[PDB]
Amino acid sequence: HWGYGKHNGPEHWHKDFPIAKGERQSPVDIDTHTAKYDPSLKPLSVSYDQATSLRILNNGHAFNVEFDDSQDKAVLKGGPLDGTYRLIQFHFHWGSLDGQGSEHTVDKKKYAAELHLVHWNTKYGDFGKAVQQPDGLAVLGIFLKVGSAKPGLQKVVDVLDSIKTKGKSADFTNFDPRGLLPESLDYWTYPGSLTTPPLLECVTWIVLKEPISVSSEQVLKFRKLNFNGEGEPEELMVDNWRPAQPLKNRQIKASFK
Ligand SMILES: O=C(O)Cc1cccc([N+](=O)[O-])c1
Ligand code: NI
Ligand code: NI
Repeated sequence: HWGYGKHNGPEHWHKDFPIAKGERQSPVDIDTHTAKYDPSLKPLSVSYDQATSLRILNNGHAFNVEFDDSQDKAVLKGGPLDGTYRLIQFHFHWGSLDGQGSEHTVDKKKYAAELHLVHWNTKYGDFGKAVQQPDGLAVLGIFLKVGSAKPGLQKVVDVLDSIKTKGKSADFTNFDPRGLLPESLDYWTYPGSLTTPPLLECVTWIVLKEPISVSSEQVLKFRKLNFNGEGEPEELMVDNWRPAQPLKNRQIKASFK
């Protein structure tokens, strides 16, 4: 019964999941000076025109916006990837304060939040099988800084009062995730893991260099969510980020000079 506290947070997870101390754990600090520009990188293709959002769920640690992943409707390809990766869900990690919240860091800088668009490799047939493979997932990570509002985020923010507590869901159709992307698709990439239990080492991370801007008010609404279930003491859903882990024997590659 894991979480983000003193008693059950990141620093305890290894007792249940020894892979927490593995060779390709996420997130990491991105040392921009040491990331090497890679000309082998094929261009990134984000094809979200046919996306079909279905539902938004408070899963007790975050909220997930879920997609129909039963066809190639929203796919990621190119970049460092071989083959086609289908969007299953997106979620965020965020802080109690604007000065922290991201999982990845950039030259030790923490952003207020980080958006994760999770895709699985269609060669494995479904998500569950894909997470058992070293190349099973591709996660597109986007930093959030506080400034101007992100118009394309407001629909997500406004429904959060309907899923305040763990296990609540709401219909969430017709949401266009294109409205959450920055202008540039320049990126860093490296091999890593999921950042909650079970910490599986199945992710090709693709972290965009350009953050999106959200308003103070938008992020405040994230912080009104609850980790707890209804009828349990209230514990605000904040600081649901794992800190940076050792890079070990990995290289971070840059798609840009
Ligand atoms: O890495 C995370 O944010 C945690 C996590 C946990 C379970 C599934 C996830 N997913 O990527 O579908 C992500
Ligand atoms: Ni548990
Ligand atoms: Ni995540």
